[PDB]
Amino acid sequence: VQLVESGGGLVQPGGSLRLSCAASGFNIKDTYIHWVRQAPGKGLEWVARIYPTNGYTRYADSVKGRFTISADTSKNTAYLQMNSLRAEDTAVYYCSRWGGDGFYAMDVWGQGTLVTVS
Amino acid sequence: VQLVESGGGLVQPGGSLRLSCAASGFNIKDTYIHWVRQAPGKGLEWVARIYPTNGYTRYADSVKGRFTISADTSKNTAYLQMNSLRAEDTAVYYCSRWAMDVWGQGTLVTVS
Amino acid sequence: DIQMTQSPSSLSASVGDRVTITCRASQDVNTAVAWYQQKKAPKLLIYSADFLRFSGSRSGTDFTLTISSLQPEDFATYYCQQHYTTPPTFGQGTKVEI
Amino acid sequence: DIQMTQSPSSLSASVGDRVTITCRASQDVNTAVAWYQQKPGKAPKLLIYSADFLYSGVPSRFSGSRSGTDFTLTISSLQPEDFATYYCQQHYTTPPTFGQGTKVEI
Repeated sequence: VQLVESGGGLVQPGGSLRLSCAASGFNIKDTYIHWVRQAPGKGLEWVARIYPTNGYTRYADSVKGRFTISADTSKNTAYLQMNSLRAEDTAVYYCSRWGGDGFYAMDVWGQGTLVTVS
Repeated sequence: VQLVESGGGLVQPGGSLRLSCAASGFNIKDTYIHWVRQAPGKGLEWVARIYPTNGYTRYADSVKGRFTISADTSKNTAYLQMNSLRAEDTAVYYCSRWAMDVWGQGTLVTVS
Repeated sequence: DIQMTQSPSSLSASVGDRVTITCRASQDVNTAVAWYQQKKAPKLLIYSADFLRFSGSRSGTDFTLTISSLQPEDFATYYCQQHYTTPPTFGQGTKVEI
Repeated sequence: DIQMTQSPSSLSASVGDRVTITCRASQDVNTAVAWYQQKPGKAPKLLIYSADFLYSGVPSRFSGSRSGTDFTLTISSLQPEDFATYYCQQHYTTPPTFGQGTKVEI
């Protein structure tokens, strides 16, 4: 059971970037995937979630209207599309599982990928 | 053989709304599903498409970042989620499928 | 993003006339043009500049929808659409009042 | 939107000390509080879910507890590796809200 992320780097402001979150050991159809962000001096901040079975989504106010989540259940992977990037989006981004439909909170997390807005 | 839309209504600017497009007589895995909208006194504007077999999606620049199109292949139903709604997203939203042979009845979305 | 340009925006004809709508495109779309009618949901009429009184035809670098004998049930807005490439794009529509 | 308030924001302590961190919810969360450890360089790790359940594999020196309102994480005998930041979270309603975090420096 593992979550592995890719896609983080130096981004021009107003630019866009796609983070991905690949799963091993469980099927993302069975669960929600969440994205959570750690901006320096702002702790941990919930960003978004997706229910891959029907692609239903929820977004935090800080990113609503700019970021979207997508999922491919065949490749067992979820994608955070980041449009219209800003300075405040600079953070380490993690994906996590909502274990047992939230009963186990975020019981699995990926390593993180740093998004820098240069 | 048809698309039936539901969802939609009145919502405030900045709000969120979801639309539904249920297919009959065919399986949406087998094709692409689009959403096309028609603002009051504007033409038709293509907004998004999905290939449900693999959740491959594209969006019109008009709605990139604010809209999500998705599908439950098992319900044989596609969805359009909209957030951070603008007044100018007010429209009848149509559900369609691929050259668009079949179209849903249309559902009004008013952002007041 | 290829433009579809429809002519005209609106027209009034008599419940019996033949009427012709034109559609022009900003890039080559081969013969991949449809015409839709909206009264009500859109209904495909012609796919691929010909295939179904409603007659579709390519005139050089211009597509035309022609309604040989307008009936009062044909009171609608007609749209042209290119299905040549992505994104699909449509003209502004032409309302036909009878 | 539920506000998770942690206390204190930071603390110092020596190996073998007991340390308690406290989390308070602006509204009822019926026992749905989780606690995470994030060590510098690393992704967060779940320690406690639903206030007092210990996640399998996590050392029993970590303990969660409730009294309402309020929520408490205790590390009963601090090890060298436990230098990290600790975050509470409510997983009662969406969105999942986090506490500010408490940096434990050891």
